[PDB]
Formats: sequence, structure tokens, C-alpha cells
Amino acid sequence: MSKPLVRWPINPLRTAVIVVDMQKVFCEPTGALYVKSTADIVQPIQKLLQAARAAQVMVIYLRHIVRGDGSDTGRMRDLYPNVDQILARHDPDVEVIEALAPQSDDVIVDKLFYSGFHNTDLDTVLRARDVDTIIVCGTVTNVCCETTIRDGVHREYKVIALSDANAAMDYPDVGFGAVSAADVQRISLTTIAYEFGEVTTTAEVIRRIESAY
Amino acid sequence: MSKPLVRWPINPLRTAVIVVDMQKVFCEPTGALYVKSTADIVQPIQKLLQAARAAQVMVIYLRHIVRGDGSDTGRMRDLYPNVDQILARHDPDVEVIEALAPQSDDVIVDKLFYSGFHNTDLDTVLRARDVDTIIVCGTVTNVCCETTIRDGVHREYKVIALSDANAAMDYPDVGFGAVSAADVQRISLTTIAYEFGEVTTTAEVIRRIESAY
Repeated sequence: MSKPLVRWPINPLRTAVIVVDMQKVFCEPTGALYVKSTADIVQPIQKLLQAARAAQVMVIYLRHIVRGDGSDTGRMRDLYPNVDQILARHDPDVEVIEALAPQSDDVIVDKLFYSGFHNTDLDTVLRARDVDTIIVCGTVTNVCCETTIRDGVHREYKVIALSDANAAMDYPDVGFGAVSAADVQRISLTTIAYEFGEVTTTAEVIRRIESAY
Repeated sequence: MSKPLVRWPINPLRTAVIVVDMQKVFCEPTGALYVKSTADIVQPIQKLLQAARAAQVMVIYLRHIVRGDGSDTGRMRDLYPNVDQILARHDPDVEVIEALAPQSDDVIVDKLFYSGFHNTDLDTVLRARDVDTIIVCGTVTNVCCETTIRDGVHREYKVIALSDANAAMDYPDVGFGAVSAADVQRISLTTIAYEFGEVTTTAEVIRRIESAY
């Protein structure tokens, strides 16, 4: 390391938690896009949300949901040919898992692609509350979570990624060798810490939230 | 692999090449942000640009350049504390390397952060020409190149990343283990091929350009 790690001071009034795509389609073993490492992040996210709500830190869930008729999928459908049949609004598996069931004051923001920011309600929700700091958890680490992180920092948000509350998936060998979830995770967290914002643990962010409140 | 690799058919009239940040600051050994693997991508990019110009495929260079006074760096300055002194417009090393010197009909688009699209002229330049397909090369693979790729696909562009013409850098161990350029590259190209668009070689894209013209 030749430059320091970044740490963002938490002002609860100007902070939100973003729970990325904790939907049945990614979290249930029978889900069409099941990411097995999600099992290990449900508990830390539950603790995080309990602390956030106690400190009046806004909780926002992202859901990847499309209409189902193909009117809102172009590149997404080229890359995932079955997208209209698995992420359709009518599909039961687009719902957030019961273990993380949104509460009445929480905000739900739906999105057509990976980014939580691009062409979504999220920037309005955050700026209306004068939020400038976001804590990101959920799945998939390097895809929807990282795109939300990259898009957030480009809008000047102070982004905190939770090392133990973002879940990555294995990839098949497409010409460049096998890629494990552990390798994805290692590379993603390192990249975030060097390029995009802060990486810390769920426990430390909870402590920081409790101390500021 | 359970879903197919994506290949985009090249229409030269609706295609552009994007050369990401081939600036002295990244490409010269004395540069403040030197990425040694750039040495290996200069030749393929030269071949690519020669073929593109011959087929009237628009060539666009991105440069990461800031004013120098700190007025246009917030998060970028938190992450790279010296940014105003190394990427300032007056700094000689922000210029594109002579080996890839832009020609009179080429387009140069400047940017304040990593993304070639966010808050830049790029979308105007591409859509004005009715371009919907972009070929991405340059540095750094997982940072400016990948952010440009992610941002491009979210705008519905058909994106082709060149496996042998994007250069990655090593990272220090920040808590998750050492990360080599080779590992960054492996993970990035695999992610692009699964999530964001096409990965192919410079030679194959040149052939595809020549055959369509």
C-alpha cells in the first residue's frame, strides 16, 4: 500500500443502507440465479438493518425486476436469454426473501439491469433526504453490488462496501480459466478499497452507526 | 457454460473504437500511475486503429484529465490524494502516447473520473453518428475500461472488449490477499463475457471489420 485506505465518518442523518437484490431468485437453492454464498450474508444483513432502523438510517432494497414482455430488455436479454421468464414482475422469485422482509418505512427501488443508480429512482430517494453516504450489501458482489458502488462514487457518494455482507458467485471457464467466488470476492473488495470507496465489516459499520447516534 | 457467449455483428457505420486512457501517466515507466502491462497492448491497438480508420470506423480516445485546482475532484481526490498534481490538464503526462498519437479526424473525449460515459461528451458523439456498437481497449482493464463497458451496456450499447488489448495492474494486499494483474485480467474478462457483452481478440475484430467493409 502506497496510499491510505479510505474511511467515511458516519452521519446517520446523511446515510442510507442499500440491500442489493436479496431476492428469492438469487437466494433460494431452487432459484434460477441461485448464488450459494448468499446463505452466509443473511445474518449480518439482519443485524445491519436492525441497527440502521434503530438509528433512523434509511434502509433501501433494490430488486432486479422486468415487465416480462421483453419491452424493457435489450442487452440484458442478449446476455441472459431467459431474463423475461425469470425476473418478470409476476414471477414469485423476484420477491425479497422473508428473512429480510422489508418493513413499512423501508424504501423499495426496482431496476431493469445491474446498476442500482442508472435510470432508477435511487438518486431521487437519496438526494431528497440529503444522503451522501451509502452502505452497500447484497449480491452479486462484482456485478450488481459493484455497479451500484461504481455508479455511486461517480455521483460523488461516499460508498462503504461491507466485506462480510456481499456475496459473489463462481463463473464457468469461458476461455480464461476457472473463476471461483472466493477469487471474485478477493479481487472485487481489493478493487473497491483501492478505487471506489471504503471496505469494512458489518460489525464495524454497526458500531460506527451506534456511536454516531 | 450454461448460456452462450455473445458475439456482436459489426456494421462499420454503427461502430466506434474507444481507446481508454492511453496516456503517458499510465504508459511510461516514469509515469505516476504506470501500468507495466500497457507495453504489451500498444501494438494490437496500433493495428486496430489502422484497420478502423481504413474502414471509416470512428476512433475515440478517452483521457482522464482534471483542472488541477481541486474544483472537479471530490471522491477522486479522497481515493487518489495526489490526483490534482498528476492528472492536471497542464501536466505533460496527461497526453496520449506518441505511439498512438490521435489523428486529425479522431475524437478526443476528456473525463474527470473512471467512466468514459458518466458526465462526458461520449454519448453525444456516439449517438450523433448513430453508433450502437463499441470496441473497448486501453487501461486499466477492471477500472476505467470496465466502468466504460458497464456504463455502455446500461445505455444499451453492444460492447466488445478486446482480451489482448486491455491492460490490468497489480494491487497491494489491502486485507484480502495479494492480487496480480493476471488475476485481475482473468476475473474481468470472464465477468465481461458473462455479464456485459462480447470478449474477443484484436485480430478477430479487425477481420470482422475488414469483412463487413
